[PDB]
Amino acid sequence: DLEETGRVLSIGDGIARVHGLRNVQAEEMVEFSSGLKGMSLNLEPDNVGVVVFGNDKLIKEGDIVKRTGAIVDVPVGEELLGRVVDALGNAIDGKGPIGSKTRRRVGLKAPGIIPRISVREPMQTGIKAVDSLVPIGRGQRELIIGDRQTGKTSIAIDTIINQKRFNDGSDEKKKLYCIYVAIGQKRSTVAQLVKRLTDADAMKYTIVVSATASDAAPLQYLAPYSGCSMGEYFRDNGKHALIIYDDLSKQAVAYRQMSLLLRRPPGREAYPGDVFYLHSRLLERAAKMNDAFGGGSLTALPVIETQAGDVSAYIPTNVISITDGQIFLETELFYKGIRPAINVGLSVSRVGSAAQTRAMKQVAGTMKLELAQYREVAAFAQFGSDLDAATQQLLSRGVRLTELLKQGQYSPMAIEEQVAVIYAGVRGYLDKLEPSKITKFENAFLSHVVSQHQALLGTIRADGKISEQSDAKLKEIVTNFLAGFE
Amino acid sequence: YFRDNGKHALIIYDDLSKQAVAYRQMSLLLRRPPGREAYPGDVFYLHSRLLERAAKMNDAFGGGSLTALPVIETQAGDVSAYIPTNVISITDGQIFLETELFYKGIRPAINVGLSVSRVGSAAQTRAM
Amino acid sequence: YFRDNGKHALIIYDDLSKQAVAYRQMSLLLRRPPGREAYPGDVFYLHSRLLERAAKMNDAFGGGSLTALPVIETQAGDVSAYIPTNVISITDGQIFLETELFYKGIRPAINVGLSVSRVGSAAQTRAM
Amino acid sequence: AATGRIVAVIGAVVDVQFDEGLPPILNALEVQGRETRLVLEVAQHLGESTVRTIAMDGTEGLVRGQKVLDSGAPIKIPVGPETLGRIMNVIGEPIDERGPIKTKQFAPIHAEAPEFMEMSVEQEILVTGIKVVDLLAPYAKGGKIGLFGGAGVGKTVLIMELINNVAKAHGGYSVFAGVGERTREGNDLYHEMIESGVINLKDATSKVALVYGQMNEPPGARARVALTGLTVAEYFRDQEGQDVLLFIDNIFRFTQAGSEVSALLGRIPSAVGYQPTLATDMGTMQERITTTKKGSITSVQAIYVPADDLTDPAPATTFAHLDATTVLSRAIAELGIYPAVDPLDSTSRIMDPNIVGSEHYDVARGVQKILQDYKSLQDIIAILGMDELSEEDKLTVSRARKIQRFLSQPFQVAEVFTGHMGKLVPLKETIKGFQQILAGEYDHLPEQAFYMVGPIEEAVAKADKLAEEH
Amino acid sequence: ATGRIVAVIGAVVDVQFDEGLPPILNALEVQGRETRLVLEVAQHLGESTVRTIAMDGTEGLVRGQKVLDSGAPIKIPVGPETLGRIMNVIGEPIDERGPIKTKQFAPIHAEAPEFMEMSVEQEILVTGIKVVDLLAPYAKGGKIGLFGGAGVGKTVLIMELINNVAKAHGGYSVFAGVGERTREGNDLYHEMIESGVINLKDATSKVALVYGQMNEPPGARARVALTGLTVAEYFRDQEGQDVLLFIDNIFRFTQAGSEVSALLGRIPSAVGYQPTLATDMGTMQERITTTKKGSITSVQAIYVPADDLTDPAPATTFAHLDATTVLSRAIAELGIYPAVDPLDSTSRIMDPNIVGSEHYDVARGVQKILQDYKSLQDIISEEDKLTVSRARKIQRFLSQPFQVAEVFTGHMGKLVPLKETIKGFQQILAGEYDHLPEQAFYMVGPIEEAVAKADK
Amino acid sequence: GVGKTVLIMELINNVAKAHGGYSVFAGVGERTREGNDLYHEMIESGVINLKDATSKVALVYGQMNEPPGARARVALTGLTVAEYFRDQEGQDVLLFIDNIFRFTQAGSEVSALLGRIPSAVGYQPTLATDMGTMQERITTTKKGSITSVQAIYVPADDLTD
Amino acid sequence: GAGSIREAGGAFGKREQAEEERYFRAQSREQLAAL
Amino acid sequence: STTSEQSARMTAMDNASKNASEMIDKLTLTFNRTRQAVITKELIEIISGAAAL
Ligand SMILES: Nc1ncnc2c1ncn2[C@@H]1O[C@H](COP(=O)(O)OP(=O)(O)OP(=O)(O)O)[C@@H](O)[C@H]1O
Ligand SMILES: Nc1ncnc2c1ncn2[C@@H]1O[C@H](COP(=O)(O)OP(=O)(O)O)[C@@H](O)[C@H]1O
Ligand SMILES: Nc1ncnc2c1ncn2[C@@H]1O[C@H](COP(=O)(O)OP(=O)(O)O)[C@@H](O)[C@H]1O
Ligand SMILES: [Mg+2]
Ligand SMILES: [Mg+2]
Ligand SMILES: [Mg+2]
Repeated sequence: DLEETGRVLSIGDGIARVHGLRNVQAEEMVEFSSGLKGMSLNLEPDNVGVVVFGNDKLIKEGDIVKRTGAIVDVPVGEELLGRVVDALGNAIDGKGPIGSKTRRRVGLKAPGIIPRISVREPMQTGIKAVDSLVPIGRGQRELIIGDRQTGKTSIAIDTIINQKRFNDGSDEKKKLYCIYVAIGQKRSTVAQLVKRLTDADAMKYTIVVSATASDAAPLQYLAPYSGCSMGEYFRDNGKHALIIYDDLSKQAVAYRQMSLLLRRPPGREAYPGDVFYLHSRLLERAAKMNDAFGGGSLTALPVIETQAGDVSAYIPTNVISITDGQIFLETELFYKGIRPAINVGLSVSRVGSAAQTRAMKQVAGTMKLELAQYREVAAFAQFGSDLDAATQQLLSRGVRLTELLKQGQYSPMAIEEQVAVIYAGVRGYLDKLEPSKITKFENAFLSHVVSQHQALLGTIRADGKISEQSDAKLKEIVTNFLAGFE
Repeated sequence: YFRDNGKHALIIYDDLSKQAVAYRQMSLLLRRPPGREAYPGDVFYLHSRLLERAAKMNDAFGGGSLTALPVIETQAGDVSAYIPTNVISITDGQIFLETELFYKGIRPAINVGLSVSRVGSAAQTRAM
Repeated sequence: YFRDNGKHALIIYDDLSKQAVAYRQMSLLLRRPPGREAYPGDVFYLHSRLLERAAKMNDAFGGGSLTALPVIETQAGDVSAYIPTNVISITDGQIFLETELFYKGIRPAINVGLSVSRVGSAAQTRAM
Repeated sequence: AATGRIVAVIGAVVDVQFDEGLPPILNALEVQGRETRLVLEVAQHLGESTVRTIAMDGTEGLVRGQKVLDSGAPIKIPVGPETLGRIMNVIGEPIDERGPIKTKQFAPIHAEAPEFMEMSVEQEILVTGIKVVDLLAPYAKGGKIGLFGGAGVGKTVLIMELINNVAKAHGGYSVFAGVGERTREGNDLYHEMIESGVINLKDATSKVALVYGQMNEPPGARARVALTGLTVAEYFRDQEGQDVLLFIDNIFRFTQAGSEVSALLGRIPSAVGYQPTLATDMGTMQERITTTKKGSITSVQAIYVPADDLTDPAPATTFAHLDATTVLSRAIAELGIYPAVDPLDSTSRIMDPNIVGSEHYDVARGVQKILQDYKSLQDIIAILGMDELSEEDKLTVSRARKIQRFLSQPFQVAEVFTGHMGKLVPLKETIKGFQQILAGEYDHLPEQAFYMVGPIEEAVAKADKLAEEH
Repeated sequence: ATGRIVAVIGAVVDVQFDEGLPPILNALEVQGRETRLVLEVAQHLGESTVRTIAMDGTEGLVRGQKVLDSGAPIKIPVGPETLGRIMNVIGEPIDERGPIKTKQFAPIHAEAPEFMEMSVEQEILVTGIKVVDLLAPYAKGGKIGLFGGAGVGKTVLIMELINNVAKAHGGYSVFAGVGERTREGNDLYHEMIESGVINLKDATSKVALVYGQMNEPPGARARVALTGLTVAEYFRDQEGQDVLLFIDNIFRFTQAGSEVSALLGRIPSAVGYQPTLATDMGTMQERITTTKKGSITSVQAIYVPADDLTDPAPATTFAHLDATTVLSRAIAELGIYPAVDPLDSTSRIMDPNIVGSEHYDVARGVQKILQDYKSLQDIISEEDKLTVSRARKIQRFLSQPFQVAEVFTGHMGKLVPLKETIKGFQQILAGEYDHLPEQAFYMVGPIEEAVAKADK
Repeated sequence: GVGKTVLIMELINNVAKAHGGYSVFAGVGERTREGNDLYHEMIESGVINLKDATSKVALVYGQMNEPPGARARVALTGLTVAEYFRDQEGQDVLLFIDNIFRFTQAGSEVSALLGRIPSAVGYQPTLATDMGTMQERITTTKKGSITSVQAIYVPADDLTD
Repeated sequence: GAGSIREAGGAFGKREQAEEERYFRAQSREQLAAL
Repeated sequence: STTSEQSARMTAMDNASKNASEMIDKLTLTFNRTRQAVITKELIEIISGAAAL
């Protein structure tokens, strides 16, 4: 055990200027004499700038720093499912060590141009608004952006809970393993989230990487890359993963702290010059591999908190430029009763219909066109009774489809029931009903179709489309329940 | 001196914006790093350690008092600027003077909707 | 060379906004304190020392002249920016070219209500 | 232990050179040859056996070469039931002129946050007796609350009303931490706690410990006094299993204090002029204010919002550390409605139908929705006027104004500001009254009948009196 | 000459040469690496040290690691063997089809053509697209800002421009994906393979792809535009062609320059941009011009930050644009393809002294009739209906079927000459076709096809 | 271009012409042709008399072609002439300064080179103290009166500069 | 921007407040007298 | 009288919307200028604070 070492020249704010270590590599993991870890970020002619994976009160001037000879890596594998880990993969839920066999570097490069195939398979969230108007595909990077307390973590948690129907089935092609990286959150918030995922039985296929608010800035910086490596394990082995960075604003803040303390040249909002490089090299790793590479995929759902809805800030601009679309949430829509508070006018999915089943495509094209016309003429509400019959019909259909998109928390819907509900909506079978009942109807009708009409739902789920027999049967079911509805 | 000898004093700082400017010059020339608007990091301390010395003593200390009336000049009505927010968060109430009220004939141009007295009717004669 | 040898020269600077940008680049690369819009402090002197050399000499010095037509490009028609107001404070009047008049077909798109010539009116021919 | 010498004094920052035995970071050093006790907290090792430190008191009269002694530990404050009814400063000295604080154990003010396996998920509503809080953003037992507001919107009055109600209804050793606030308010709270019996100068059954570092303190004291109060509350939580209340006013000052030394510690400023270490400092402080499996800490923190921004890095960073934020608005205080709680900006993580019941949740959502609709209609009202509104919309505006007034409430501590009597509305009464206003059961009563009343029966009685008068 | 790494800070590397310092902008190969790591020299720091920006990741670099001076700037293979391939900023093939076997290499840093090599007269680059050729033509050697992003057929327009220039003028095209998303880069590669522009089997490819992805350090994304420009410069100077150069996005070029300048420790200018913003854009854009041998015409996708045209990046780009092509979604919803907004697309050469009095008069008449039609749509007399009818016909006639879409729609691809475009719109304006139905002008080539379609 | 010079020349025409005492005009960082105009206009109006000692106006000039040091000290030169006419003769002096802002501006241009940390808007940290040191000399005493008309340029029409 | 006109203050927000108060003091008068 | 107020009101609201759109354009120009200036001012503050070390 003969190791190459150096002396701590100085220590402060979690940065150790270290003498010696002549052969340390850039981004190499070193170990301090107190047992703490560090990463060599600055290789300078006379010193090395080490960022400390912990509390700097244990490091003193003169302490011995050993090399490890390895870039930072994390354990990967299926042994991590159901575990809560830190940024370095150490178990923090007290359930014993992670019995993993494989380790993967956190800073590997993304797949190139050729190993990819187009994003074509749907990633079902269970939220009607997302699955119909902002469809997400496997291999996509869809941003969840919004102000504080607007319902972003709820969208991520619904997407995680929804994959239980696929992970309990036998179709191995449709199974999605979830990963929830929590950066800069309270430990009690993460405990509430873990309890919510356990109650929904969603932990057995979920990893929770936890770099919380009291963890050092390097750990919050590194947690998204650790989670991304844990998901790349599945993406490389023919399986499909989903990863939620909650959120990337806090990782940017941690990286800015590390950079400013390392005396790196600050830029706009004091962020370093390579914060775009940071988020882009994190997000380009979510890919869809072709069959020659196993056909696996990794879907990224980064989260961004905007201040007062300012999407022209630095980090929102960067991550909006990087991703393949955005799900925008509004607090005004939240308090109007529209929940999930998705802004359909601003939300976008540049993958689009290529990430939808044919049935959802059928009903969702119509729903999108109708909601667009409604948004065009929606200012004329408060005067609707004094325009054409066409304008009043646009307003009526628009509010019906709007109430059709509201959804409860922690209750993701299967794609067949979403299609049935949107069918009842965009076919006109809710125009005679008044708005204050739509939601109620949407519930009762649902129960009906779940109880006595498993054949139609199963046939839609198996076909992926609404064939003419399916169309007619849906027609009769809807009209019968509507005629017999209170 | 008066406050600690059973007497009541009243002091007016006219004004603290110019003291903050003098302190900013003095600090920038000592090569101390600049903060917001080049003001030093501890300009809030500069005004708070001063305005906290205006106090009302109990009868074991003479019962004297020192009342402070700091003055702050805002630029184009920006009470959201650094020094005005500092001194607004320090004091026990503000008398807001506005130009629109000044020219409408309201003199003294006290904006009552914005003027606060955190002491209130406790500092007032019963008839008034 | 012509102004000082009894002849008359005209000179167009097309344009001084780009010279100001180049000088701001040179100043920021020399690590000099940026001011408004990150321009150096002496971005006014930059243009003033240049446009002061356009002069009319009396007959004891030859009688030659040098007429200057500095060009300035505004952004969205904002002539209250930094460099536009500098050059307005330097020159003897301006010719405002408007985009609304250019798009409507009025060409030259001179805004005759805002274009002024302070010292040229005494030079107009009698018939004009 | 080890002895060094002062080599530099710049503002509240002092450099000390140790020949033997460099002290770890966060140690407390005592300056030798001073009348009062001056403590320097180590912040950086500068190399060449020199440490940079932050002064806990004034640095005037310090001389280069003056002797500095290493204590071997961080600032250790006395902890125990003897601190109840006492006032201590940042370094644990008694500042109430009542003599020393003879505890039997001392705790360092720097400790590690509780682990992840020590967290408790129990969410139980804490009824405060305030209408808007309990209705729209109710507080939970053992949760972190946070009260946001600009200068003069009512953070102190609301935190004092919460003290009054809960702490006098509580049996668990409250702890108040004045962090960079007015000393006048500290004396006021001390005496209104003595006269309330919560602090007992004899027969020591006091149930509140006070920790105070006010605006006139240096940046170091104002940055560490929150940790001192936190450590008192932490002893009460861990080593006694009690359920502690932790009031902090104001927590923004903590953050601000850091800024006032940041550049003097040699750090490039971040955005809006804040220390590059803002989020992590706030994290390591706030992650210790938490309920564990060993005890419970309900914490109410007044959070100053500079210039009514709410996007400033300090409040925006604080938002993610709280369970039930109460945001006070100046636009609401200027209407005359108190408390100035913004109904469309306050939040609670227990505003969940599976927690507060479907009736509570439905009433809260209906109130918020009608207020948002009133907001949307006010534009039409500005353009068209009121007489050209639909009748459904005139009804919406009437019920919305009535709900606005009914969210107001007279406080027991504001009896001088209003002349009114204090009202403590129970939870079921709040839900019932707001349900009845939303249902239309009081369309015939005026809107000034709901201004500054308790339960809805008081609104009815006030309307009857207002009519009987004219 | 061989030096050694003395400092590694992010994507900045200080390399010390004991002898023979490399000039600024030279390429240095870091030795002992699994993959090729190139460093571009940016400063001479003194004491035989140079500061360099890295073209790839710098993880695992060791102080004292050997570095080899190449004696030239980044050199890329130029020639016809680049057509149909994908290369990165350092000229490496990234399509997994083997080495790019050319006979000549060219440095990506070259000077703009001298003042005496410039073409003294402006002329039109005929694209065969009716709305472009008529209302906002492309100057041969100019810069065209392509506005409008997703869902308006920008890729179909790019491929149609490539194909039309290859067929009509006989010139090839380069596509520089600056800051390209890897997903959309793969999508575009395969869209070009399907539409026949790229051919993986024979040597009849029409475009050379140069990709610098989003996950590459700022230096790579800053120099990828110069790499594509060097390929195009070969095709112009050595083959004597009329090259097309597509740059997507140009705002990402500006952003990469900004990040590189911030990493080198330069004081940011206004709104955070590099102090050398205008000269970066200038030394890039001045190479896209008409020489006495050929020309390079550049279509550059424009992104406007915060939708503010006075932002330094758009305002610096707009100083060089000779034309503007706005793809609008409102026009695409009307089924009109290409979705070129006919009233928002502008051109500096739309001037009777350059395009001719007849072309200019026809274009101004078309623009006026479209403005009149929208003013009439505002409220909805005797001839207002006539203008409505003629403007409907003009709208329908601006649409056109593209060759690169034949495998989707089935229709044939029309490359309309300029004279035919002028004549057709002249005749429609002069009332020669008020008897044909308005649906007879939809998706046709010349006006003869419109009358033959109305015969049905 | 809003009318500072037209107004100061109208004040010279209205007040300084019929004035009893002396008058000093200091051109600080303005147009040289404006100085030529003012000189020849004061000659052709008889206020400056090139043939005897009947002149009533002194003229100091450091204009916008001068380096920043001259533009920083020329206001002080004009102040000195006016101070002599006030203290040492008890006269009632008129002091016209145009433009006084240039004084401040010139300081900025040297504050960078003097090695001082910049203040807000890139201004010298000594802006207020320099301005006060200059402006307190421009005053009325009980030994003589000075009426001072100063034109103040407002950069980019920003009145909070 | 639902209450944007009265959150901005100014003439259009001060007239809205006055109109609201006028209407509802009228209604509170005609509601109290009917009690 | 109707057909005279229903057209005068139409014209009045048209002119009101025109004036509102003009003011919106002017205010958008001012907003863009102000936000660019704010970004630059914050950058200069950070750079000046970093250059003093
Ligand atoms: N579809 C919904 N229906 C009802 N309530 C919801 C819904 N979605 C979210 N909420 C509620 O809105 C509140 C905020 O949602 P959430 O915490 O998930 O968003 P967030 O952006 O992650 O908040 P934070 O700022 O703390 O990160 C939660 O209390 C949640 O219960
Ligand atoms: N609940 C209230 N009732 C009546 N007046 C109040 C109330 N809250 C605040 N005020 C008024 O607003 C003023 C400011 O109160 P304060 O508690 O000091 O706010 P803050 O702590 O945010 O500075 C008080 O002096 C009081 O006049
Ligand atoms: N009193 C005035 N009457 C008419 N025009 C005026 C008047 N004042 C200014 N102007 C116009 O504004 C222009 C600017 O005048 P000037 O005083 O020289 O500008 P500055 O503010 O830079 O000193 C004048 O050339 C003139 O056209
Ligand atoms: Mg969340
Ligand atoms: Mg208070
Ligand atoms: Mg003038």
